Amino acid sequence: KLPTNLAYERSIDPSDVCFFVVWPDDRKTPLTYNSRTPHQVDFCHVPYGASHIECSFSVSFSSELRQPYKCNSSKVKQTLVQLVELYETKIGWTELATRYLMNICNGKWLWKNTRKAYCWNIVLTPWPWNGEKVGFEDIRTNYTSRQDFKNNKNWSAIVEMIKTAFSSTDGLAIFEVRATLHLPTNAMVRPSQVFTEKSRVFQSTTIDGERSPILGAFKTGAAIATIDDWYPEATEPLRVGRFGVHREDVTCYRHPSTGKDFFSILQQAEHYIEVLSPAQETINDMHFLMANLIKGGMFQH
Amino acid sequence: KWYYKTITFLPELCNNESLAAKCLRVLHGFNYQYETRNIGVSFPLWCDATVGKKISFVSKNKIELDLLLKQHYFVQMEQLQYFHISNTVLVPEDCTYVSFRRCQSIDKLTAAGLARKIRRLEKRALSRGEQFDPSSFAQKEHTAIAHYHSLGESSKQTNRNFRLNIRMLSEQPREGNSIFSSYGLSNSENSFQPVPL
RNA sequence: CUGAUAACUUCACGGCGGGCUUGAUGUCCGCGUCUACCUGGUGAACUGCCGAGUAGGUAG
Repeated sequence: KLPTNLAYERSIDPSDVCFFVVWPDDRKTPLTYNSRTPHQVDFCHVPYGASHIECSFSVSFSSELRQPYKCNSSKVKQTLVQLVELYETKIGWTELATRYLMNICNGKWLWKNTRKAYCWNIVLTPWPWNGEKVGFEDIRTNYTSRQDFKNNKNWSAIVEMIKTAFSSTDGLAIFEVRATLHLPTNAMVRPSQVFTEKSRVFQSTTIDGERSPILGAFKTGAAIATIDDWYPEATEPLRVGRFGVHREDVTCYRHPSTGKDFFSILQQAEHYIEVLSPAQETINDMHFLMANLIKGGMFQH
Repeated sequence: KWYYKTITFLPELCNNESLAAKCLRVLHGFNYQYETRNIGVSFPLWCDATVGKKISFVSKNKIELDLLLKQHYFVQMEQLQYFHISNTVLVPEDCTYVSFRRCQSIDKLTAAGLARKIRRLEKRALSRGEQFDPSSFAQKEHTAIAHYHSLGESSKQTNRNFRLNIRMLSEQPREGNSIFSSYGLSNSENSFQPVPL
């Protein structure tokens, strides 16, 4: 098992985020910050007189989880091809597609910029699509649980077209996303920060000539992937990794002494063909196994 | 013929801002009961990073400096020996020579302070004509601020955590025959009065 | 308690003359580097006043 060369490619493709300042006269400018001074400290705020703040990125749902990228062995080839093909039938792509979509819908990718906000609205723009712009208005007081989304006019088609994008070979689904944040006057905005191996240096880009912060493309890929609450006695959803690492406290769950990490389940691949040919925990760890093949990564020793 | 009251700031675990303010807040209660204008700033061990221990008190009428010194703070901090009284000595007339002045420019640089500013410029242009926008008001990218050793202070009347900003200027051998104010100054309405340290 | 005991090698000095390394030269043919990544400012330095002022000053 694990024959020294195995790797997958990712299946979710988020981009950078861009901050624009809309004026009352329907004019949009890029949100620019200030620097203060080696030792350098940055400061960003909403300019006075502005209505609200806009954000736009894009994400794609492709099908690179059906076969690996390099495989080195035709016994780990047809085994992992059969697992993703049997999970499509007995379980279905419903429980994963709903969890990834809600973190796009409820503004989870706005990390700490929603605290002290009056109202924010999020508009999707799917493709391929015959119909209308999809809306999610006043999300704090209208959309809070899995059921408020299921009452929507356009939830049956956007849980769909991701389910086909994982099931059909050479599939594709692309979402444009836009959000408007009604923040109070002179409110602070929190973008991503440059690493600077040992403060608060912003990750910037050039939009229309002047510099503007981004809040990252690996930063917004972490927010969508927080769907993991199958580690034992789970209280909070974590980001999908091989050893269940939590960031705020520097512990990690999912440790190999427990027997619940990825490399002690991936070795057990032949065991799970038998049951799927059971709804207690043999399901609740394939949701962790499928969310690792959608993640990517080199799997080799 | 000035005096000086050298203090000693000993106990090795102590803040340099909260104790230089509270020894000045007990000076701030003064000049609201005995309204004088004569007591200065005079840090002997000012340095660049992490200002040191000693502060002093300088005046020419030079008997209120002991009247200020017994005002329910050294009579309240006496036994657990944080500080002690100096020897009340005439200042020798050849020494180093600095000046302490409130800058107050730094306070109107922070992003809340510039929104505090362009709010005021909105209303005082009530003589009409143009219809201006707040779009053409910005701080650009670059303000290089080295060091100013801020001193935080709570307001007397209300609950505001305001702050002071005073730096070093050492020249000009003749201004200010003891024309200080409530906090001790070299900027406002009188002179740029230097200090003999 | 030494193949023991003691011990001045010195003075003087012109290497020189002369000298053509040359003629000729094709380094070439082929080529996929790639897969996966969170840096973590809670609220925090707040509100006036003079001046036409993105200059300047001034308050607690």
